[PDB]
Amino acid sequence: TMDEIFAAYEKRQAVLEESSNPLSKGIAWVFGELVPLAEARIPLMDQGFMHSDLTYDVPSVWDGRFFRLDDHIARLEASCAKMRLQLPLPREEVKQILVDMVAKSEIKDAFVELIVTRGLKGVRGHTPGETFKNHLYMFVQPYVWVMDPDIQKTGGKAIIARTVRRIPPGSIDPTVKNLQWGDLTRGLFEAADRGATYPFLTDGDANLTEGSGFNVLLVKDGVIYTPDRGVLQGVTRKSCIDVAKSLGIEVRVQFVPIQMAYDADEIFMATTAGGIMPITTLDDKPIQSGKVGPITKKIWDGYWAIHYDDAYSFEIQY
Amino acid sequence: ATMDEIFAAYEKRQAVLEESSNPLSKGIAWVFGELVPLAEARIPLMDQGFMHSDLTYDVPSVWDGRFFRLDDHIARLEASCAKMRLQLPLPREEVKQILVDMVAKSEIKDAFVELIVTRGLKGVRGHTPGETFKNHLYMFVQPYVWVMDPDIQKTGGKAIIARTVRRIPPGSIDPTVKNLQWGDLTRGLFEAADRGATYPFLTDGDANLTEGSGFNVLLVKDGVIYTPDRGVLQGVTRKSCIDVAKSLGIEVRVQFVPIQMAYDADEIFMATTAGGIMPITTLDDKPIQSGKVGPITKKIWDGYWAIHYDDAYSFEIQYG
Ligand SMILES: *Cc1c(COP(=O)(O)O)cnc(C)c1O
Ligand SMILES: *Cc1c(COP(=O)(O)O)cnc(C)c1O
Repeated sequence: TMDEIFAAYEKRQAVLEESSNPLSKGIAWVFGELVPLAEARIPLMDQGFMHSDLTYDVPSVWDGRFFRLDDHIARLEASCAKMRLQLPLPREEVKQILVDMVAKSEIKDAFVELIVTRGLKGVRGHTPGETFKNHLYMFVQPYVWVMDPDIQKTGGKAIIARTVRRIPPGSIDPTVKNLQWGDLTRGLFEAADRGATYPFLTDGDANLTEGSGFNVLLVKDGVIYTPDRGVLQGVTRKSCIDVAKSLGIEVRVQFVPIQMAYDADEIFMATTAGGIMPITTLDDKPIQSGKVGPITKKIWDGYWAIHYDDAYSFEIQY
Repeated sequence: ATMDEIFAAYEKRQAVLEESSNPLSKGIAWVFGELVPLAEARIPLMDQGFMHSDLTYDVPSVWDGRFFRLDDHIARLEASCAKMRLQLPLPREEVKQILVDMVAKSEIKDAFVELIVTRGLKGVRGHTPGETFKNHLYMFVQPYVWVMDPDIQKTGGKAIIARTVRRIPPGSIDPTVKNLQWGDLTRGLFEAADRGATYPFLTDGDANLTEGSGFNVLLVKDGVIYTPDRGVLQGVTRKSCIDVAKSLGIEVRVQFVPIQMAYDADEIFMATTAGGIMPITTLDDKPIQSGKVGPITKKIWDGYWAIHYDDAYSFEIQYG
């Protein structure tokens, strides 16, 4: 369970922390060249920095196993299509370069990110009939924890953000994974100001959405609820629905009034970085007993169980 | 002053620049204390200004070798940094000193200048709330950018009231904080291109006018200028319009502008540093009034480029 998975990770991290490979700290792919992540440089005029005109996606590899890589690359392709972007490399070649980068980095628990930007020329002065010269950036990095393992044992502190709302879909489509974190960064600052660690943003219409890079799932009377609109369709949320269906628990991706967060039995977040992240304190008050809930634990175990299932992952050779 | 005169003098200076041997005449950038040609300027990939676009920016201008309202732009950059808990990593006068030096080295007489202040290498997510960040500074000067080409400014451009996208509300991102998160604006540009236009006008989502893809919108109706107050960036060119209009006896109202006023307006013109005053003569595939640039637009156009040579609004750059 939690102790077993975390213990094995801390052993793997000890091996990585005393490695001599300079790429063990990170590796990046820029225009066909592999460089240490610290030595990664992009053009200043790239429209992915100029106007954040890009999409991105983050797969993960745990214990040397890429977790649901097909799903993330498929979502990256869908996001590119929605923003009139093209994946600059074939999907299978992108997969192969990712395994090669991870293999050279020797990292077994890694944070992997792919970024597809508009290029050096913007959309303002664009002659119709031409397409854009989109750019591709990729890098591998040690596994990032939105919630540390020790905190996952006891649950974290969350607030319902009052000073900031989620960017509506009519402005930016949340189903397109974007790096425009204006509202999310504001939510993080508010959470820090209010003695918490995780912000939950409202839909602006008294509905729940998501937080600073994670989906929110409520548990109430044996049924799981998660917001449908205004949110990114997370892969970890997709894994939660898969695990729950195998456990006989049904998840309802529907409109969630914000009051349900205060009346819920359990609350937990989901993202590729932290994984399953239970929340035990809401608005400086414990959820129920102040401890991680039962349904949260079953989903936690199932999520990390399918990390070793060949149907959801494949092994990397070092 | 005179539209033909100003454009003629500009194109003459541009002819000198286009056949120059200086490799920096195409652009020069300041990255971590180093001066480099604009084309080969590189930033760290892990910079949180690229990772999560957690930054601010601002654009001063240099016309005919004169920095235009640099103090106003630098003050707005500091105010934007303060609002999102950022600090200008260098003293205000040193930032001014390098900017004049960069323009002088580039030999560019009509320049687009941009300053970018990013969060740094460490993000805000996993950061101890008690420590401060080592913010980064990037700046570069580039040949003057035209959101509207001079030939088109004589006759005006085509604008649409965006139907597929709304402006990001202030409750999500404060528009007074000049940001590069152009999700809605890029969507507006795509819609304008799809609808046979060049400039999108975005609504606030509440049947009110706001702004466009990097420019303020100003309507003139029955001799009075109207411009949206909330949901927009307080542009320096818009502030210059208010100064010029006040000097011309024209009344400007920074108030809430219902979208209906754009269809009932006598003249429409946009404002941004990258281009100056940009009249709009066709809105939603329909002529505005006479199909030509209006009188009030021309009076404001002349006054805007007039104060570009006024010592109260500008200062001269000593070249080599
Ligand atoms: C990608 C993303 C998610 C979902 O993360 P998965 O690991 O894909 O479940 C949630 N919120 C934001 C802002 C995201 O960008
Ligand atoms: C830069 C910008 C403007 C124009 O500001 P000036 O100081 O007038 O150039 C207007 N709206 C937005 C959104 C901008 O980014």
